[PDB]
Amino acid sequence: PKWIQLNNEIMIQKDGKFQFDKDKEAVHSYFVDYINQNTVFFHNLKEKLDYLVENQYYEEEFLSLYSFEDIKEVFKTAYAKKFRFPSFMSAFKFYNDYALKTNDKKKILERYEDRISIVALFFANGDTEKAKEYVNLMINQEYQPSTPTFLNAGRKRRGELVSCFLLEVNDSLNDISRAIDISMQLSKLGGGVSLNLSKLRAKGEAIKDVENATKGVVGVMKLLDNAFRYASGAAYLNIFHRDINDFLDTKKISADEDVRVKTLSIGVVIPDKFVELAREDKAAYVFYPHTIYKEYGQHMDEMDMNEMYDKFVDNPRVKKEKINPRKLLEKLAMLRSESGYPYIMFQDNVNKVHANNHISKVKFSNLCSEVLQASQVSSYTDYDEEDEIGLDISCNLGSLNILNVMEHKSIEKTVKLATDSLTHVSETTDIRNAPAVRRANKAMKSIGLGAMNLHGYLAQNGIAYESPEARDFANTFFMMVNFYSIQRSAEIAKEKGETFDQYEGSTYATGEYFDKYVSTDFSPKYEKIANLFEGMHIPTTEDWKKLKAFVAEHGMYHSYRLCIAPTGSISYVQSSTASVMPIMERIEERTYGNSKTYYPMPGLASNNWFFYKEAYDMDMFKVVDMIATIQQHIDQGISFTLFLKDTMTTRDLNRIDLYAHHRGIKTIYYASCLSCVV
Amino acid sequence: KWIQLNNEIMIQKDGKFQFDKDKEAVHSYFVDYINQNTVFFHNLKEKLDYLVENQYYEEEFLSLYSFEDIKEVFKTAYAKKFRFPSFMSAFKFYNDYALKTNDKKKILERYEDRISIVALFFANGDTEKAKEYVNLMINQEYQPSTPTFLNAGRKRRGELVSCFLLEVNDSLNDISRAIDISMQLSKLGGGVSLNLSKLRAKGEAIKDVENATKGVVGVMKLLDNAFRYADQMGQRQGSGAAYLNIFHRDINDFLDTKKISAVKTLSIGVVIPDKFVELAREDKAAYVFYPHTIYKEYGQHMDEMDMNEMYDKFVDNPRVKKEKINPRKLLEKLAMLRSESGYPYIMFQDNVNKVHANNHISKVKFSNLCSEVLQASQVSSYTDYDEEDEIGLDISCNLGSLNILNVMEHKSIEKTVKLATDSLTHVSETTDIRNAPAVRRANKAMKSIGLGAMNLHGYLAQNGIAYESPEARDFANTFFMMVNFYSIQRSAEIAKEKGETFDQYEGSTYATGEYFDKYVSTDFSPKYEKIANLFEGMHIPTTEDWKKLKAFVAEHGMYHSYRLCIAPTGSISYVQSSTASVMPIMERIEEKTYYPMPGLASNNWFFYKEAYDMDMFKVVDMIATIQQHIDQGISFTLFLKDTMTTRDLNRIDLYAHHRGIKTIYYASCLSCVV
Ligand SMILES: Cc1cn([C@H]2C[C@H](O)[C@@H](COP(=O)(O)OP(=O)(O)OP(=O)(O)O)O2)c(=O)[nH]c1=O
Ligand SMILES: Cc1cn([C@H]2C[C@H](O)[C@@H](COP(=O)(O)OP(=O)(O)OP(=O)(O)O)O2)c(=O)[nH]c1=O
Ligand SMILES: Nc1ncnc2c1ncn2[C@@H]1O[C@H](COP(=O)(O)OP(=O)(O)O)[C@@H](O)[C@H]1O
Ligand SMILES: Nc1ncnc2c1ncn2[C@@H]1O[C@H](COP(=O)(O)OP(=O)(O)O)[C@@H](O)[C@H]1O
Ligand SMILES: [Mg+2]
Ligand SMILES: [Mg+2]
Repeated sequence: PKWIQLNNEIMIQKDGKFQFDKDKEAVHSYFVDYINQNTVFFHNLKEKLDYLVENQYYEEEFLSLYSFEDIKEVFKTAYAKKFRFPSFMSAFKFYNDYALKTNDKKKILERYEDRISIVALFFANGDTEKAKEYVNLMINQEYQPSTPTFLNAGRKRRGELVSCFLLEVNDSLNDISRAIDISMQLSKLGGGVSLNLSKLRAKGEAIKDVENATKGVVGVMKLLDNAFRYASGAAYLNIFHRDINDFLDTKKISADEDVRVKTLSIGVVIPDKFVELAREDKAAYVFYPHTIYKEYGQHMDEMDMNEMYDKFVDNPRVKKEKINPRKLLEKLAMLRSESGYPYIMFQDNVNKVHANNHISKVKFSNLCSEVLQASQVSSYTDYDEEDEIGLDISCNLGSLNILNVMEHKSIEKTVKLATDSLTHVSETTDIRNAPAVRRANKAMKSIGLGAMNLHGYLAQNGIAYESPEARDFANTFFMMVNFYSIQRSAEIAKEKGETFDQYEGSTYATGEYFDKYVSTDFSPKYEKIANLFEGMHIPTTEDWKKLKAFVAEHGMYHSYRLCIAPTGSISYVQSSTASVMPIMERIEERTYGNSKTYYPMPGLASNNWFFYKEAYDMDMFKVVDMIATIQQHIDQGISFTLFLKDTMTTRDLNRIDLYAHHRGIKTIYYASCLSCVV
Repeated sequence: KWIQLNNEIMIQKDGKFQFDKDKEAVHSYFVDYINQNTVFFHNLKEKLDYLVENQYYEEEFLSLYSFEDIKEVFKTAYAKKFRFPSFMSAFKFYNDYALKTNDKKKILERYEDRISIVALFFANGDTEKAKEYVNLMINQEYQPSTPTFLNAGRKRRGELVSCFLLEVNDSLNDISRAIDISMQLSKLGGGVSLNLSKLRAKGEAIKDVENATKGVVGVMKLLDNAFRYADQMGQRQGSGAAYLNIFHRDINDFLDTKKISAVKTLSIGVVIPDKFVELAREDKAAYVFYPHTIYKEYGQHMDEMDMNEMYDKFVDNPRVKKEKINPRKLLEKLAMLRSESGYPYIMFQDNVNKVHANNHISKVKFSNLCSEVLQASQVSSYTDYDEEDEIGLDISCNLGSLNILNVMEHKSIEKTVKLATDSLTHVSETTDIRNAPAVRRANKAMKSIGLGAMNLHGYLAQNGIAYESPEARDFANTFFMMVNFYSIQRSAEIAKEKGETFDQYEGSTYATGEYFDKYVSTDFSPKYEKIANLFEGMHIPTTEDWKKLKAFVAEHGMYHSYRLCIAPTGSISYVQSSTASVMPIMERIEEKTYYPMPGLASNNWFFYKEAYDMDMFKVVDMIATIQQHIDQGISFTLFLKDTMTTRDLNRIDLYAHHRGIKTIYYASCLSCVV
């Protein structure tokens, strides 16, 4: 092939440097000589849209809200910008993973600008003017909806626009069977399911009269394992659950094969009491949760372990087991070193700053440890009896492109317009066969707006990832994202005239959420960073006082608004570095069918090679500082992968773990998440 | 000590075994042990109050009787000084049935106590019927099934039925529900058999996407883990079964999950209609079908259509997808797999439905864990969460067996079957199982019971009759004809007493009269004079009697959709001092504890011929002769010698099929035995 030959000329050194400028000709040799030759061209858009509608690719019910004169302008608004892919891989990933091919998969029916216009039309819901705003937002590459939303919007044979779910499992056979079903019902829809197993009683607990008969959390994982294989799942366990060790032992590569679940990623929920016990090397006790329920009438998973730990240890009716917390903490380091996960969640770093503890304290997370929301377990009763439908969690995700948002000075416009997009995706998803998910989506209206291209933007403006100026930039940037996200949530609250259920008891309504912003200023401390926000207003401490009073009068429409998820193949389309993380490689080498493909990180030039420092060469404690400073202005979580070298002892890894907990990190794991990325 | 007396049976003296030494061993078991470990009470009231106050017995059923009556019923049980004739007969009762204390260190319940509580539970307040129930069980004329006999009248009660049959529809919603129902029933200690014949095969379409289904095998693996999770909370009872019609495309992959060199704890059954046998006999190629392509074409499930009428049409319809296989190879494959695993249970579907009375409800499509219950069923449709489901008809097995020997000793064929039918009817009306809607609906609508029999070989050998003789079949033909006669009569008597009939009875062959064509034209009085003399003092119904019963049923209807089925007899066969079910005995003495067959002496040693020495073709003749008068099925285990080729095994299958055998397999079923 020809376009491959031009891309590989990057590695052919000329004058002592790589031929980065050879990728522009490789992507040019890709649009010519292939994809332009394989687009079944139409004479007019009307001929184009009618074929796509008559032959049943696009849904008809949403084009029916627009007059055709408007649809042509929206499509004209997309091509109006002469958009050119800067890299070969950036166009390769779109026209192979996103563009709509024909049913016989031999012709390209959709190009960029087509996907964007259809998506924009779907978002606007009939508003021709907003559909053009959505086009410009995505064609300037300021905002990028998640893969399930970007790919499946407006199509027939629709995959759900949500592809990430969190379930609560109650402690009964009835609830386990339902959780098995809901997992398959959601898995077939292309979504990832993460289940909290901490309310299930441990191995060797009682079943009514018989005293030693429960198979524990492990047995339910084997049921869930087969269920996901039939139709990527995850299971979180609180670290004080007795089965925590057997929970971790199903993921050793050397597992007994008869107990090894193979399609379940695992997560571990750790409250502060465990960190304190590990720090002082004294013996710790894990508990049989049903003895807690039998005694206190409440789920151990719903009580404050920081207040109840000593009481459980001293209650003789509570059954306990002695463990070594340092050995268990080192063990979490090895399994993460061996599988990337268990995803670690510092439970009290989430709820210290949680706005909706009146609904519930956050108890677990999703497949990549970014979604952190309240939840209430259901109780699916017998057949003839009514069930109690609680609140599960749905992940409506999307990320801004930090680079292009700064180039266009559109922090307010992009965040507020993206919020409308996520709110529309939430109101259009109506999932059946998963009742607690469905009830929670209409009641909580939670969205997850993220960001990407932090490292690419910093390296393209002469700023190092580990530098104090970088942290100073992120501190101001995400403070503005949080500002306008809250502002848009309150603006939507008055337009619609309602708030998310039980908002009256949130810290948004009581004002506690704004204590930090009305007392502390977040304008950049370095003048070099201040010059980056030229031409756009930095909200002052007086602005936050005004927003707090405005929210106090009209309320919030969303219970949760921001979360920073990983960016899968779409990061290539956006010509962006992955998520808010540092880059792993300056140039990537991938083997796609008898051909070597090279993709230098976006914007990588010979004059910024120093600034594209690879993550494995970085100080992970300084990386923790960066993620902690961003988490200050993210109400949910941030997917954080530690990039570790092989030559690190178990004391070095726990020192990084303990440090992250100290700085207030909510979630962490090392470096399956396909359904739950942007 | 009592073991030393029992083992003295095998110390041969005078050239023979010491069979009368078991009489002394059982005496040495009641003294020096169980009397030393039986909680003595001063009065019956002190006993009954302790058992009720300390929450062993339920109070709500003893509250229907005045204590003067309860004392009389208990007095009626001890009135017959009942003694176990063998050591094992009492050993199995006081270890598997008698109610021990909560700490398992003392025996709170003896025989006559268990019999009376069960009898009191059955009669539901009728003191006089409670005495009839006592006499019936203390004479050992009838024996309720293990789940009914063990758990009756207790607190923290286990279900009186422990055997279920499920239909599975072809959707994810229905598979999830079937997974749940299997676990919901297994935790209750029951065995559940699921019909998988409506599930689409591997490589069929899921809506738009082509070649995307995992087939029945993937559903078997989900059910497999489901039974392993819910094992009755530590009772080692992960007993499930899965049936597949042989014309299902996945039939080969279905059988391959049970090869030792491969899912475990899932028994399999194969439903074979006449068309498949015909194709194999004439060495013609056979076609298996993708069931969903049949559904898309004809709107009906392939499992609900007549393959003998539709086969050629299926083969010719180009919109129906088929696959060619060798039926001769598949029969040999069924022969070896049965020889190595006991199952696949084989069901000759057309031998079941030829004589089925309720084909208007459905043709029988599968069976239970041991191939005895054969009843109509209708698939449910478990829809989405916010939509209402459609509840079809599953199957429940309320089992019980009469003791053929003692029924002949008491000349009580009519009294026992009618009274046992009353007991099984009460079990059906007191079982209200939640988490299994179609099971619950069908039990109230169909009211199907399964009365069996045991001690057929033990009775024949104690009257100088060989199992393989024509006189044995002549006895079996006449005896079970009477069971079927008085069972139908009692079923019609209850229909008139209660004034109602089982749902859609009006369209059964009982109502149209076709059911009685054989009995009103052909006589079933014994042909051999030796056999006729055994029924002295008892009336053998003539063709004129059947005419009267047929007209009586036509006016009052039938209360039970199904009445008779001969299930295996588990550990309770020891308590009844009886040979297992209607099968021949496998060994004269079992092995350390030794148990000689009931009544086995040196003067009838010839008649206690061991089953592996018998001609299985003659055994088929015996089972075919009984099946004439059983409306459901008979659990039939072939007893095969090692020196039998896979071609020898197929000859037995085809013969049994020709002779009208309904179900067959080689030689677990614990939840579905009596
Ligand atoms: C969802 C799913 C179904 N199946 C099987 C199980 C059922 O036997 C069969 C029917 O599934 P259904 O749940 O009925 O699927 P559907 O109703 O969306 O589509 P259709 O119009 O074809 O009915 O497909 C799988 O094998 N894997 C799967 O992931
Ligand atoms: C039925 C059953 C349950 N379990 C486990 C799953 C659940 O986590 C736990 C609770 O089962 P449950 O369905 O709640 O049992 P129960 O309600 O009859 O009794 P209890 O009053 O104790 O709730 O037991 C098994 O491990 N094996 C089994 O067979
Ligand atoms: N970098 C690019 N990104 C996207 N499409 C491109 C690119 N370069 C060329 N094309 C495709 O080729 C067409 C124009 O071809 P070409 O002569 O290479 O470029 P231009 O006319 O912009 O100078 C565009 O309309 C588009 O379909
Ligand atoms: N074979 C047996 N079957 C049943 N009960 C027996 C048997 N042997 C002994 N018993 C029990 O042990 C008690 C003691 O028996 P024993 O005194 O020898 O005979 P009996 O009471 O008939 O004169 C009996 O009353 C009975 O409760
Ligand atoms: Mg419970
Ligand atoms: Mg369907």
